[PDB]
This record gives sequence, structure tokens and C-alpha cells, in this order.
Amino acid sequence: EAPNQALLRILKETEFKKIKVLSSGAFGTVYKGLWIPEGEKVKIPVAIKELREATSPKANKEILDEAYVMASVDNPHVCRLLGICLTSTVQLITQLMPFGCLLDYVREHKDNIGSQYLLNWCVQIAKGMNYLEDRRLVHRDLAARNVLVKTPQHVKITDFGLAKLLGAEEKEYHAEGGKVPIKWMALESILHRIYTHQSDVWSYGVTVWELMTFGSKPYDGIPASEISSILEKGERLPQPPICTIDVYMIMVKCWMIDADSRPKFRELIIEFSKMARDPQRYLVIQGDMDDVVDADEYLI
Ligand SMILES: CN[C@@H]1C[C@H]2O[C@@](C)([C@@H]1OC)n1c3ccccc3c3c4c(c5c6c(n2c5c31)CCCC6)C(=O)N=C4
Repeated sequence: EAPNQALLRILKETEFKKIKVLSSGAFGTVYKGLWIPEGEKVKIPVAIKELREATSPKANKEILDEAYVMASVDNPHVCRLLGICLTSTVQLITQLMPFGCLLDYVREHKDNIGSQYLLNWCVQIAKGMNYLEDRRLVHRDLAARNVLVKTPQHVKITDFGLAKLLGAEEKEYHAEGGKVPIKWMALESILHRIYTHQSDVWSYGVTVWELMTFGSKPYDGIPASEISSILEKGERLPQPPICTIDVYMIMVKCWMIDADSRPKFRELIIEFSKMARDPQRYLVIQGDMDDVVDADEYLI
């Protein structure tokens, strides 16, 4: 329907100086870096992603898909794509999220994370997702590992490696085979490989649980083959200790079998917002260079 007029920006390799690896693995490597366009007199902290070295024409098709998706989103709670670089090895340039991945941030900081933070993150992610829903986009890989931390007060949804743009009002996405995170998935997904905005809500549910348990592993133990039967059984994840029944009851709703019974992201924004006005009522926690510009201030 609506034409996608997003701009894809092609950047010169000599406009950005790498600085250090921040993570390599199966997927590839990610660099901390600076982007210093033309004469513009700005330096922009960036992360440079290079889907390994291996230039198999499979690895460039995928990174180009991510870039497609990331170029089509503009929201405070969704990660910023700056452009791509067309070297032999094709590089994704995104905004640096210095504090890293939110899952590691909760593990690394429990003893210092208060309810105000937990509830604010929940609101911010719900905003990111509500906005993806507006852009008729289905994330399919929402999990705490895929949300990054720009500042502890500001998180952004990332990893669009599995995301799909729903074509002409095509209610649900029918997927191929291939590796898929089972423990974060709606049931109608694990069984029929259907993916809906409502199935994203489910993973929102597990994402919140990962936050409230400070980074625990969903169904730690249970191998992935059981997960479907276990959920048909009516079993769900346990109420985290810090969690009031108010909060946990919202998790549980994300995990209903009737997809349309679960809450809409716009509703999750509201509920978590109300809770964020009085955090200690809802979560019970012991103790409770010169020309640098952030990407979020660098517009064109
Ligand atoms: C566990 N999740 C990973 C940690 C990581 O590799 C991944 C693939 C994962 O996260 C989504 N990843 C991306 C994957 C797809 C698009 C963008 C990123 C990405 C970015 C950044 C990452 C950082 C770290 N990853 C960063 C980034 C590791 C910690 C330092 C910063 C960053 O600063 N801006 C973008």
C-alpha cells in the first residue's frame, strides 16, 4: 500500500575509524567506532557490524535485509541505522549503544537496579513495539538480549535479523523452517509457524520476566522439544520474587492461548506507565572528543 520512502545511506570507509571489537561470534563481528562525515565537524559514536568475513552471497543478502528493515524505522525506542558501507565485506553502521545489551546489564547490575528502572524499561520497549506495530512490522525475535542500552535511562529494540514487513494487509506471517528461539515464542508460532503482533506480545511477556528475574533463563533446564507440550499443558513461567500480582498478572495475559486475548502494546504502555508513577507499590526490591554528537541528535 504506502510507498516506503526511507533513505538508504551509503557511507565511505574512509569516513569512519574503527576503534575496537565489541563482539564476534557465529553471526560475525561488531566494532566500536567513530563516523566523521565530510567536513561536517561532528564525530558520531557508531557500532559497525560485519556479518563475519566469509563473503558467501548468502551473508550479504541477509545483512542487506536488516539494513532494509532498520532504514525503514524511526523511533526513539528503536535502534538507529546510520547507513551501510559497500566494501567487499558489507558493513552495517548503527548508533553506538555504549552500555551494551540489556540482558547482560541486568545480570551485571542486580544489586543496583531499582523498580523505577525496571518499569521504565518495560514502558520504553512497549513503545518501540507499539511503533513497530504501527509500521506493520513483526519483530519475531524480541528478547532481552536484543534490547540495547544507550543510557541506563534509555533502551532501544534492536536485532531485526528475523523481522518481517507485513505486505498488503496480510494479518499473519507464515514462516519457513530454520533456527528460531523457542522459549520466547507464542504457541501458535511453535506449532503452525504463525507470527503476529500478538505473538510479539508473548515474547514481550518473556522479555519482562527476564528483566524482573534479573536475567534468568526461561525454563532453565527444560529442552526445547518439551516447551510446546508444557505450554499446552497450561504451564507458564513462575512469578518472579520482586513481582506483585499486578505486574505478574500482566505477564500471564501476554501468555494466553487465544492470541487476541493478550494485551495490545498500546495497552502495555498504559499499564506500565501507571505503575511507573508509583514503582514501589508494584515491584518489591530489597534496598530499592570535542565535536562528539549522539546519532539521535544527528539528523539529515
Ligand atoms: C546479545 N546481543 C548482541 C550483542 C552485540 O552484538 C549484537 C549482534 C547483539 O545485540 C543485538 N548487536 C547487533 C545486532 C544487530 C544490529 C545491531 C547490533 C548491535 C549494536 C551494538 C552492540 C553491542 C554489542 N552487540 C551489539 C549489537 C555487545 C556490547 C557492546 C555494544 C551497538 O552498540 N550498537 C548496535
